[PDB]
Amino acid sequence: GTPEEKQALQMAKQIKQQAQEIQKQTEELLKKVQELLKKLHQLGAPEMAKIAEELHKHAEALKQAAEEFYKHAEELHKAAEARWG
Amino acid sequence: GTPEEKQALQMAKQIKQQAQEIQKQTEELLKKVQELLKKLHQLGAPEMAKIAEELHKHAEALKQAAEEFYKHAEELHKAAEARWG
Ligand code: NI
Repeated sequence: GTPEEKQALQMAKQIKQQAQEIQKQTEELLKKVQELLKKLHQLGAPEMAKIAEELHKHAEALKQAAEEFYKHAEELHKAAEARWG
Repeated sequence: GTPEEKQALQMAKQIKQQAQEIQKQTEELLKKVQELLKKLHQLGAPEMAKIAEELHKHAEALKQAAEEFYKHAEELHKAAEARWG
């Protein structure tokens, strides 16, 4: 394999790793938002609860975007390995 | 702030902090995708370029969701401080 092909193979593997790491992080963050939401609902805090529920929708969007990225990162790694692995 | 209020405020701070950590990693990840693209365009591997460009789209989408999450998280933390901090 050429130095360059080998380089691109390794870049793809690194992107896949970082994608995995970010996805886990997004899962933990959603959990934290859920937790906070439960507490604010118990606190009779309607205006805080309202923004906490919009924040939970954003945490869902973030976890979803991370998962979508990871799917394509795996696909790119697969394709690189097929060619150059 | 009552103890439970102060707890919700700490939970918001921790959500803010993790949001900042995630945004930073999504910036890094997009840089990696950009650098791979440069390399794949160079190797004239158009199928690989096609995957990488799709991944480029997803990296921007992911970084955008992390930025939007962080904006909302900071706004919630700041309201929580207004009430309880
Ligand atoms: Ni896609």
